[PDB]
Amino acid sequence: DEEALKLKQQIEAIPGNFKLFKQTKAQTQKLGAGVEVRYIPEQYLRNPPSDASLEDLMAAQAHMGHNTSLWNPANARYIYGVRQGIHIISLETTATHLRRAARVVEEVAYRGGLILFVGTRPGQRPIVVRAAELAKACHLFTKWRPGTITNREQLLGGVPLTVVDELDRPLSGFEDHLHDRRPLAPDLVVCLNPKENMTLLYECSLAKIPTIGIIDTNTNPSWVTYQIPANDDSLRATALISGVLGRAGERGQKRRLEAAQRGVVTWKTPADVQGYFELASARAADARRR
Amino acid sequence: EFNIVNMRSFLLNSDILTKILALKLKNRNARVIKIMDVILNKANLPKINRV
Amino acid sequence: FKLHPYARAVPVSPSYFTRTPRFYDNYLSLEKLMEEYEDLPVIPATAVERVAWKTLEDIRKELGEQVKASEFARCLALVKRLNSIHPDLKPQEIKDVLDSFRRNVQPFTNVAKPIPIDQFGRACGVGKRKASSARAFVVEGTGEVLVNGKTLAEYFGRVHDRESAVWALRATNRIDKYNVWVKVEGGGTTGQAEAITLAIAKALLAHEPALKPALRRAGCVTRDPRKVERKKHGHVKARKMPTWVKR
Amino acid sequence: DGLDDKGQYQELKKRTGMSVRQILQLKTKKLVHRRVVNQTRLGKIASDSVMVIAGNGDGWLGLGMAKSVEASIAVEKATLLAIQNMQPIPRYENR
Amino acid sequence: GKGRIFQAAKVYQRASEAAATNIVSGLPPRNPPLWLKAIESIPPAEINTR
RNA sequence: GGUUCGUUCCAUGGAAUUAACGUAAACCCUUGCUUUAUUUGUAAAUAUUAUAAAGCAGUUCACCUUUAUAUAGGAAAUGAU
Ligand SMILES: [Mg+2]
Ligand SMILES: [Mg+2]
Ligand SMILES: [Mg+2]
Ligand SMILES: [Mg+2]
Ligand SMILES: [Mg+2]
Repeated sequence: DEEALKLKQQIEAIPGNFKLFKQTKAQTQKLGAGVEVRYIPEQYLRNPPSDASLEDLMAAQAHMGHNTSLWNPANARYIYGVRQGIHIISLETTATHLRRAARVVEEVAYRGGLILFVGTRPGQRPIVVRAAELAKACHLFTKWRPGTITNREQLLGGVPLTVVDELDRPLSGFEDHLHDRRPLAPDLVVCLNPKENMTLLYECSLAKIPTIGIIDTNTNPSWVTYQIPANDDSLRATALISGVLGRAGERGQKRRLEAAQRGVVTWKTPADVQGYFELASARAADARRR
Repeated sequence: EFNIVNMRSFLLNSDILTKILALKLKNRNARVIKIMDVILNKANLPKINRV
Repeated sequence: FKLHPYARAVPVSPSYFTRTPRFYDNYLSLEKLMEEYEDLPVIPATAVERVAWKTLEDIRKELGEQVKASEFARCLALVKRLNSIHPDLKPQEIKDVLDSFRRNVQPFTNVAKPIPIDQFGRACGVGKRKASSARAFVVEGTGEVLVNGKTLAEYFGRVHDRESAVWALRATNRIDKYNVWVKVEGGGTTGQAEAITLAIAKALLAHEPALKPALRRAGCVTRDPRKVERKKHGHVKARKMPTWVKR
Repeated sequence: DGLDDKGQYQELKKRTGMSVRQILQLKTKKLVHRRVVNQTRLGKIASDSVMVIAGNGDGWLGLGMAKSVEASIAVEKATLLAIQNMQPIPRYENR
Repeated sequence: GKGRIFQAAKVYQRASEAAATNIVSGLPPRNPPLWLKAIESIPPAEINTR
């Protein structure tokens, strides 16, 4: 029966072997020579770049367009040429449209806006969740429920909210307001696949919300407000684009918080909350009277 | 012996509810469809989680 | 003491616009623990003690969300993966978060009482068939069977019913080793015979419990639940209906 | 102030964000009133389709359309649906 | 003509006009969306031009 | 597009999210077991028919097979029950 017990003392050795193995991995490793590691698959998440250069965009396959036949002729202003039977998106057009978008994400985050990073694809969940953390925004990595903006009253009815202030800390006293208030809507939607989910973008146009999308060679550029011509089918290009936009929001949220500690609010109270103010004093006016 | 139970609202009993609505509808000028909405609007239901 | 001049509504959870906010918040947490604690060793699947994880219905209720079956299946794999970590090396956070997925349900226990044996060695079995209720007292004997104080041939005028009554002893080849004293009530001839079959079987199993597999294949352990249907209004009988006239 | 105890303007009070006394100061009018019919397995179903315009009188106008089996429920739908669809209409010299 | 009309390239123009005046005449307009001043000086680029 | 006794369940749709009735569930009788009660019912009795209050139980487990890996199904006197 020892043949069945010889797996236990082996399990009792895993902690010892692991500890000794990890220690051994620190001494001998890196002895031979220094490696010039200039690319890691998970580098756009651990430390995304502040800006994207022509080399970063080309290395991430951001210039690979769709087949020449499967193209929207309207979006031919960004195509550089044809090669390998596909349309090549101009690297300089992508960098310019990307920096311009990074400026929109920063300003919207600097003015206390609610951003929504949307990437709905098999492997786009870690990318979108990471960018939302940096920018302190909301993420969406699943199918967009039609009507979450135009019919928010029903869909987002029971989801809880909170009232914050200059330094983004809760304010006690708006409990009654958080039950009659209607749900929120994003102030800026950053879609990473506008071709797939057109129901979300149309609602934003109907609801007067600015949008940013990665327009591929076959996507209609008239669906978003700020286009980023690039390859959306490459999971490596999506991570770079979203990474740059994530850093933008982070840089914007910092300035907003740095300006609040000096008593300089970069935004005025929203219209809905503002209305609940004058009504609050109106109720208090009766107390002074009676 | 009598055990009269005083009701706070008239919606907690079907007998009292159908009689009130019947007296309201006895008038020739009674707006039938409108008197029913006034009653339902007075019926408060507790919030619930559908799931 | 009034409201703050500057204020704005902000969502509590980052997955505010998702299908199931509360679920993804818990799912993303596992993904966060699966990236930093992935370097720890693992235990073979055959050495990890079994655990009864929660089902899709249990999660749908506590979270109040309509979680998708597929999205939950991929989330359960994480729990199974994080569970294979070595216990000693397993951190404290993974332990607690893994305890919220355990299904602490206990099914009801309904164990039948064993048929005892009298001081004189007579075990009492009970059988019923469609009206009847037999009570067979089986003892070691020479094979004498008495039903209601009468011999098997004096009570059952049909040899088919006699064999069915003692079929339990016949299939096991023990007619010449037990004395049966039966007492039946209600039912007809065959109904009483089939009831005596189940009675002797239960009584016989009190003496030799190892005969159940044989009585199983002989058909003396199953309680036939068939019962006379009732008559229904509009019908002549249970199912038969009166003549339907088209014209 | 007891003006709206039917609960009809409550939802509209959130979208538009203005008092109920102000919602009644708008110029509403039922322009069109059609009597549409749909043939189903259970016979005809006759509905009323009503279009209502809501206007502030100083450069805001909205158009709402709805229908229902009752002519009254259809007018209330378009009224609320027209007050929330208001848009600023440019006008030369406000005339 | 089956496709829907996307007015995403005019959200600022449309949204800004809706905030110039208040529905209730005689009162000051309420505060606009928090994004109106963020993209104030970042107009879209010309699209759909071969 | 599959699946299910079933608009049942899963997946999916460039539009959906939900409510009521029916459906379903539950209820009555019946089947097995447990506990309580022993007369006007039961030969005796250390309690086993009957009587009737409450509770549990199923397709549950095992085996075989299994699509898109998401939802599962088959086998029917010789696995358990
Ligand atoms: Mg593509
Ligand atoms: Mg009969
Ligand atoms: Mg559907
Ligand atoms: Mg007696
Ligand atoms: Mg009994």
